[PDB]
Amino acid sequence: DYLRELLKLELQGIKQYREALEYVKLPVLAKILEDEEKHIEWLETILG
Amino acid sequence: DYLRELLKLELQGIKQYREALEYVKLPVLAKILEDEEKHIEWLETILG
Ligand SMILES: [Mn+2]
Ligand SMILES: [Mn+2]
Ligand SMILES: [Mn+2]
Ligand SMILES: [Mn+2]
Repeated sequence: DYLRELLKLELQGIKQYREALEYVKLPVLAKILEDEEKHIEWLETILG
Repeated sequence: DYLRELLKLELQGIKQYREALEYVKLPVLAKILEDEEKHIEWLETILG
């Protein structure tokens, strides 16, 4: 469940990054988003 | 302010990753943590 909580936070996090990127085209935000996508993939993997 | 809100989420998230690493020494969690610290420094930088 602790991993599920980290995942849930990561999922909430990306929605916020994506909303900013709807309005401002800042590459640093797309860069962070890219890492968050990987964070999410690793958590899903270790959760099975 | 939207950047301050992303920074807040990142700071709340880093605390959850740090607590799990107190207990389970999973390199994948430390890999995420190292990225999050960079996310935070990037937000601090662009906020000035
Ligand atoms: Mn909003
Ligand atoms: Mn993350
Ligand atoms: Mn706890
Ligand atoms: Mn992050």
